[PDB]
Amino acid sequence: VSLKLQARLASSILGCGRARVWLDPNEAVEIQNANSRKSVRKLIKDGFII
Amino acid sequence: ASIKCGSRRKARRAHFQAPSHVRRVLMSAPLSKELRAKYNVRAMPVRKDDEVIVKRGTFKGREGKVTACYRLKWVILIDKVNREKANGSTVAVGIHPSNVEITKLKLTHHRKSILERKDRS
Amino acid sequence: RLSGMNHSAHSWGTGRAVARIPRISGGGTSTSGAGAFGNMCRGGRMFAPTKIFRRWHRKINLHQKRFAVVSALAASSVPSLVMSRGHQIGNVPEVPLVVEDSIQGYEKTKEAMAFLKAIAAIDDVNRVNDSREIRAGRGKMRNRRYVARRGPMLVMPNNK
Amino acid sequence: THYSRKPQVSSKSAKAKVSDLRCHYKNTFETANVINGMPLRKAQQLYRQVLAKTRCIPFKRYNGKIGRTAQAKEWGQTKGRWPRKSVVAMMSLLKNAEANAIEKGLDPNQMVIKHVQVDQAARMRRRTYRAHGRITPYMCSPCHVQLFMSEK
Amino acid sequence: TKGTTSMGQRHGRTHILCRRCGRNSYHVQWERCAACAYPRASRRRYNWSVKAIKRRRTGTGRCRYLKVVNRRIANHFKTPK
RNA sequence: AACGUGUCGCGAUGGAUGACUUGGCUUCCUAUUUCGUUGAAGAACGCAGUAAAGUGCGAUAAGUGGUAUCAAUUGCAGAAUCAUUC
RNA sequence: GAUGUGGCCUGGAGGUUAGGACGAAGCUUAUGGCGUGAGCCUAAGAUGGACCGGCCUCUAGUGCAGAUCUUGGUUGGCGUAGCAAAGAUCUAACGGAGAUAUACUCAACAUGCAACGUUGGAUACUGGAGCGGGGAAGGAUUUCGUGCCAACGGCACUCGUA
RNA sequence: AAGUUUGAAAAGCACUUUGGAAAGAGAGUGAAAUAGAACCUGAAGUCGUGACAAAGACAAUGGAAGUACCUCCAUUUCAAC
Ligand SMILES: NC[C@@H]1O[C@H](O[C@H]2[C@@H](O)[C@H](O[C@@H]3[C@@H](O)[C@H](N)C[C@H](N)[C@H]3O[C@H]3O[C@H](CO)[C@@H](O)[C@H](O)[C@H]3N)O[C@@H]2CO)[C@H](N)[C@@H](O)[C@@H]1O
Ligand SMILES: [K+]
Ligand SMILES: [K+]
Ligand SMILES: [K+]
Ligand SMILES: [K+]
Ligand SMILES: [K+]
Ligand SMILES: [K+]
Ligand SMILES: [K+]
Ligand SMILES: [K+]
Ligand SMILES: [Mg+2]
Ligand SMILES: [Mg+2]
Ligand SMILES: [Mg+2]
Ligand SMILES: [Mg+2]
Ligand SMILES: [Mg+2]
Ligand SMILES: [Mg+2]
Ligand SMILES: [Mg+2]
Ligand SMILES: [Mg+2]
Ligand SMILES: [Mg+2]
Ligand SMILES: [Mg+2]
Ligand SMILES: [Mg+2]
Ligand SMILES: [Mg+2]
Ligand SMILES: [Mg+2]
Ligand SMILES: [Mg+2]
Ligand SMILES: [Mg+2]
Ligand SMILES: [Mg+2]
Ligand SMILES: [Mg+2]
Ligand SMILES: [Mg+2]
Ligand SMILES: [Mg+2]
Ligand SMILES: [Mg+2]
Ligand SMILES: [Mg+2]
Ligand SMILES: [Mg+2]
Ligand SMILES: [Mg+2]
Ligand SMILES: [Mg+2]
Ligand SMILES: [Mg+2]
Ligand SMILES: [Mg+2]
Ligand SMILES: [Mg+2]
Ligand SMILES: [Mg+2]
Ligand SMILES: [Mg+2]
Ligand SMILES: [Mg+2]
Ligand code: NA
Ligand code: NA
Ligand code: NA
Ligand SMILES: [Zn+2]
Repeated sequence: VSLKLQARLASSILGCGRARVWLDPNEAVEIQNANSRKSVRKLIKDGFII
Repeated sequence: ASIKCGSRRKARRAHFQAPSHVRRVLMSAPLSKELRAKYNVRAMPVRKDDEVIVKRGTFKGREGKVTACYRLKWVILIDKVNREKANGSTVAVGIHPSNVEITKLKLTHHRKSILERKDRS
Repeated sequence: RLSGMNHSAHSWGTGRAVARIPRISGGGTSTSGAGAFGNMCRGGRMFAPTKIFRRWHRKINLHQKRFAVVSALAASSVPSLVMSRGHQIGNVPEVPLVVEDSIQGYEKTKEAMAFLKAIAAIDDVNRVNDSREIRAGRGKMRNRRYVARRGPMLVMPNNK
Repeated sequence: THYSRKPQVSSKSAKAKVSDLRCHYKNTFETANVINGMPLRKAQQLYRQVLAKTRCIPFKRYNGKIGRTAQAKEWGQTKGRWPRKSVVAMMSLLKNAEANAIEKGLDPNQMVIKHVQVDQAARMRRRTYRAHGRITPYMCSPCHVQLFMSEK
Repeated sequence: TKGTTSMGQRHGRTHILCRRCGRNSYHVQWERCAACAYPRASRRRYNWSVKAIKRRRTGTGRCRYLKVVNRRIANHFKTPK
């Protein structure tokens, strides 16, 4: 499993660098399921991406 | 179609680059002794729905109806002449028309015109 | 005339550790820098290229031509020479073989074959027929596929 | 790549081979030859101990200016190595041979290797770049490996 | 220095595509094709390169109209009665 | 001992040789046989149910029309007619 | 250096005489025999699959060991020289065929090594004249997502501008 | 540069088994698969393998004579011959 797409999308949405993007080490399955900016924003709201 | 000449190269090129309408004449088969006596014609170009008997090769003696004159592989397909594949399917086996004898002619108005014009009597 | 020489080839010189042969110019292709213009070089010109003004034909003295024809005719009247040449004339009645002039009136090949059988030239004819075979070598790829022996010659008084 | 030798008893033998392995021919040559007369289980144990670096593969022919080691003494040599890429390839081949013996109904515990042949396969071409704008070959040397074993 | 380093100094293009022949031989600054001499009315043709002539000669392309007119000439400009 | 050497049997690598030849080369001949502003040669871009190249073609685009021919094309698919012309 | 040779050999032509699916050409040889020799002939093929031999004459792009000869392939060197500028990586979990992969004996060490992609930690680097963010020239789909590891990224890849 | 020149016909190897895959081992087709796929024939050179021959260091090869061992070669002989 590679979360590169979600990390890239999170960086763009949060307007910060990759070092500032935190992708929950657990819930990798739920993060992997997010393939759109709308889904990534929901992950940010739920706290899986900080 | 006057393919044979003094040049083997030219004759072979004309044969193997012959158009489809010339390939039809090249893919002719002799008529049966019964049909030869009735029409006074020695041979006819094979066409679909003709009845033929194989005279040369492995399938010699087999009767069947012509299902295709492929004309690109210089073969005719006979419904009763076939074999089995590895997976059990049945595939037709191509036969050169000069190895078969036409036992029944699929008759059409232009086919009858050809038979009348080739009548040697 | 241009075969093997239609290239802008030049020698590289002696400074480079290669043979002093003209070489194909340019780069990017397999032939780049390959030997050229030589009879020893692949793709080069053949040694002494053939010309159409080679002496194909020959003059022969007219009397010598007539002498040769006369000698050939005289040899044809010797059955030992005819047999030595390879003809089967074992059953023919006489040499020279002279037949009547009525054969010029034949219209069917069947009658001609009957005449040949009657005068016993069919043995030589069958010799040619059994000798028909595919020519050995490249000549069969040329227009000389089939070879056979020479049979009897039937000489007419005219073109009829 | 047909088998150069035939087993004494065909019904009591198992065969296996691989073509264009993409392993170094010389290293694989040394690795496969050492198991030529060994029982199948002993060959598998040796390969595991080579991977553990407690035993080595003796380099008898293609050993020009390679290092020396004490683990080569058991083979009567002083030069040996641990070619893991060749070793794991050979262990896979032994597994296929054991599977063939099992399929034919033979006992792998009683199978003795009888034939081992390594051949130079067709070479794959790459290029390397040298000083003064020179291009020079950078070749890969794959190998053909064939073997069979018989019940003892 | 001349060689490798100077290879990186080569910027821009001397030649671009030619409208008439499409050989990338159109000199941008001089506004003329090195291959076919466009926009001069006539093309380049030199007997010291017959190979160049025969690359560009008639019959190397489609002969779109020449095929039609040759058939008409062979048929003596036949027309319906 | 081991490397190494030599021979034979069998394999690998490598594509010579023979057979094959719809190509080339060369020599003859025939003729209501010689392009274009009525836009040529050449260049470009497109066109197939499936289609990169090549070939053919030009938004009527692997072709429309007419004559002859007389049951196909064909890798798959599609297809009124199984046929005096339509 | 000259000359001679019912002297040898090769492609083709005119003649003649034969062979071949019960195996032609070609190819292979501790297959022998013959010839001072060039070479010829037979035997075997657990070789090949369709042409071809002898003799007289004619004819020519007619005989190779080497021209720093031409083209193609191979080869010892050789698993050798090396793959050392730009400092540096470690750890767990997950993912993956890429494992914790075992005849007998035997508790695990001494018999499956090495190397990976992602995420979270840790350590450090670039230090705004940046391995930062945008443009021209040049390139022209390298952009993005999914799949995928044959070949390619001179080690590796589950990664990639493949 | 490059003949796709497999075969008479794709009949182009179903199915089983091992392998992640490639492929291997079986099984089939075919007269032939060492005709398995850009596949007729498959030389030389080089290499692997099994069997055997031996061999110090005279670099190896070569010449002439024997001998030891081997020989799917040839020829002769087998009875008062
Ligand atoms: N035996 C020693 C060597 O034999 C070689 O030649 C051998 C081979 O070239 C030759 O060919 C053999 C053939 O005899 C034998 N009866 C059948 C075998 N197929 C052939 O072998 C051939 O085909 C096989 C594959 O089929 C390939 O692996 C092999 O490389 C190839 N040479 O057999 C010869 C043996 O007598 C060399 N002439 C020579 O270097 C040396 O004397
Ligand atoms: K020279
Ligand atoms: K050359
Ligand atoms: K102009
Ligand atoms: K020129
Ligand atoms: K010499
Ligand atoms: K080497
Ligand atoms: K973009
Ligand atoms: K690679
Ligand atoms: Mg030439
Ligand atoms: Mg020949
Ligand atoms: Mg060293
Ligand atoms: Mg060393
Ligand atoms: Mg370099
Ligand atoms: Mg450079
Ligand atoms: Mg300068
Ligand atoms: Mg400048
Ligand atoms: Mg300028
Ligand atoms: Mg300007
Ligand atoms: Mg296209
Ligand atoms: Mg329109
Ligand atoms: Mg019609
Ligand atoms: Mg010649
Ligand atoms: Mg030998
Ligand atoms: Mg010569
Ligand atoms: Mg030579
Ligand atoms: Mg080193
Ligand atoms: Mg190093
Ligand atoms: Mg360094
Ligand atoms: Mg260095
Ligand atoms: Mg273990
Ligand atoms: Mg491990
Ligand atoms: Mg710093
Ligand atoms: Mg910057
Ligand atoms: Mg990308
Ligand atoms: Mg690599
Ligand atoms: Mg064979
Ligand atoms: Mg001994
Ligand atoms: Mg001796
Ligand atoms: Na026939
Ligand atoms: Na060889
Ligand atoms: Na050998
Ligand atoms: Zn131009």
